[PDB]
Amino acid sequence: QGPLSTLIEQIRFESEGLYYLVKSKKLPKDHSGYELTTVEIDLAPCAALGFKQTLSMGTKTFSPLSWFTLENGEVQKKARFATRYQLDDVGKLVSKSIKGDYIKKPLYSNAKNRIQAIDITKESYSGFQLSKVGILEQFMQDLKQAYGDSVSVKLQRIPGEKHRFVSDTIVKNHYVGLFDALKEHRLVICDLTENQDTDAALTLLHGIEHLDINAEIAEVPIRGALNILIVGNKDTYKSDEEDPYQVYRKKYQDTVFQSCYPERLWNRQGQPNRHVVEVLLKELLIKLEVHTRKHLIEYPSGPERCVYYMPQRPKDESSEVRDEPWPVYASKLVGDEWQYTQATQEELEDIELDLGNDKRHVFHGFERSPVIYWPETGDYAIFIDTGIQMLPEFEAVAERLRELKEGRSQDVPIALLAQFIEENPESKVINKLRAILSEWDDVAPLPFDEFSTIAYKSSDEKQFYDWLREQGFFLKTSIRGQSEGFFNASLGFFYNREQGMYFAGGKGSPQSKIETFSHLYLIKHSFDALPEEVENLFDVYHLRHRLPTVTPYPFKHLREYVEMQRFRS
DNA sequence: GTTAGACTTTAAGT
DNA sequence: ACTTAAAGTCTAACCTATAGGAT
DNA sequence: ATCCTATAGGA
Ligand SMILES: [Mg+2]
Repeated sequence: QGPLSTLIEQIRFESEGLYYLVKSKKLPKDHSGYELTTVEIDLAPCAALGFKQTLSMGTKTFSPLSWFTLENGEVQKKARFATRYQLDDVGKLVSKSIKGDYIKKPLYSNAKNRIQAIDITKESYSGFQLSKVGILEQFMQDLKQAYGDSVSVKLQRIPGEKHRFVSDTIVKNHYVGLFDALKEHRLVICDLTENQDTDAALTLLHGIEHLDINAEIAEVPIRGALNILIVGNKDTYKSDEEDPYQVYRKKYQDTVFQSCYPERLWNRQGQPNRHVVEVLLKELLIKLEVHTRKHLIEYPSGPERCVYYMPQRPKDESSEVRDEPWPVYASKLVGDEWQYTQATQEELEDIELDLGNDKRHVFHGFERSPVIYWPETGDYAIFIDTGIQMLPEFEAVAERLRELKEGRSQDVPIALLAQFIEENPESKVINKLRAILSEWDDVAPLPFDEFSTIAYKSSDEKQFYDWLREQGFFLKTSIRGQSEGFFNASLGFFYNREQGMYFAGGKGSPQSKIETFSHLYLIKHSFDALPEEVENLFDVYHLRHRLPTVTPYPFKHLREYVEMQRFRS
């Protein structure tokens, strides 16, 4: 049919939401109890697809409230009621207490513990069973063991037509072209913080230099050139006249600006973080494309006669649910350039009727969605995140992994290794077998760990592991194969122009440790036949960094236009 | 004010 | 007491070995 | 025969 998705075809802490204890951490000194990190499996309504049910996987930390207990024995007022859940011994079959001090809040104010989605790192079923896909696999198998096929949940696959994969070579070429485009423009870094003792400017310059891009450090920001400012945190300053950010950015209006904190330029291990450099550079490129109203790299072709509208949220107060008409900014492709203007009241009066039923994605609220419109016929196109998560085919991956664990449970006899050495004298795997047999002793068999010097890469190694498999010793196998395709719906650009629906994801090969699910996007329309060039609007690989994108390319350009207006009007 | 996208905790609406 | 949207946190943004097809 | 370029399994 196509890729898998959380949309539903047919319909353990024991409450609303099925918690699966994943991780436990011990508290610091002078405290008792364990912090819990948990995964929730729940069935929820859909906002974007006709109230058809959806699956939801979500981290729900549980902490002890003895952490919050004061020195005098009193307990802090932060949510001191109505939340009582605790664990017993095993991660399932637990209990609570209506006056229990073990709550759903984290250890701190708004700390967000997070859990991986898929883990097949050493293709270990134990590491797999501690990720969201693994928890969902456990959920399905527990439901199956509990009820037979009487109670079953069937994720609705997506009708798939145009599944445009992307390789690491294509994205690598896209970014070498991108940074080649940046080579034409002057780039400046300036550190403006108080008592510049952190030397973050040197680290950022050295990070840029390894992408072969020239940058020069100066004392103060320079007009005309692309600027990077290391300024302190936003809340460090109290007055907007003394904050270097936005005084240097309202002093100069027609100048491209990117700014950074010091702390962001280093990782946990102390080496430079080289991703920050790339994101800064490509974001400056996008802002420059916005600012000169052209394209510095070849974007695809947009649909003809289309217009892209996008609101912006004021810096004002309640109007309770932003009911007051926001400014709305429009973008059009005209010849060799783009036009960005503000949408007048007459245009939006026409639009709110021509868009009609689907007006309320552009108006009435926060997060007002950009929408394409067509002057010629009043047909339009809306791109909305549906809340649907799309999953790699978990049941097959777990079916493979359980058999891998069963195979590695046995120890290979010396007799089989001797037979394999005798019967295949020209294979390259023999030398490692002879060495590991000489290191071993002829009485006891070899466990799997001493095979760790032998990998499932070469063709003779593949033959060796298949030959071990025919004897019942299923040591290693193939899981992330493109030809066999279990880890799709997490890879590459997808497209269904009959229904506009799409998603993005990883590039090239799946990773053993992937921790986010892609989201399916819906293009609501009044069309009978959607324009073909809606394919082209987001076959671009640098909005999301080094990845396929879920939002059309003119929308980000319009948004970086809008954000550039805070210091002009 | 690394960013987009996904994601989780908190706060406002009911 | 429950709901849902708004506010805010946070992690990846791969890497290298092997076979195969082309020249 | 040899060098590049997909395939995907380890760090
Ligand atoms: Mg920004």
